[PDB]
Amino acid sequence: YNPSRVEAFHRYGTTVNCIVEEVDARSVYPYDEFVLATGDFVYMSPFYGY
Amino acid sequence: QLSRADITTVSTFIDLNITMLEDHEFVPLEVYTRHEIKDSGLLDYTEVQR
Ligand SMILES: *[C@@H]1O[C@H](CO)[C@@H](O)[C@H](O)[C@H]1NC(C)=O
Repeated sequence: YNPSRVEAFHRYGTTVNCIVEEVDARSVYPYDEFVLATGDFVYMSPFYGY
Repeated sequence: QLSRADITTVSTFIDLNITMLEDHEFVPLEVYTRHEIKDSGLLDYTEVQR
């Protein structure tokens, strides 16, 4: 989404697209953190819990 | 007339047993295939960028 056309004026148009994906996570010893298929690091052990 | 096997026979020769070396087949063996080594990395720049 972009703002409608108004002459000699700046306009701001916000777009929010919810996205959900199934990614393959990987982890290595000591398994204290894991990465995702998108290359994002997650600094939490995959087995962390209560 | 008596057969040749009717009299006891003693081997006058010094027997020497020779056992040829049996044929051996070598099968492929790798500790870590090239695919496993590539998969050892936590992240892959090719897959992440794709
Ligand atoms: C092999 O050699 C031995 C002597 O070392 C002999 O007594 C024997 O008859 C030979 N042959 C076989 C089939 O064992």
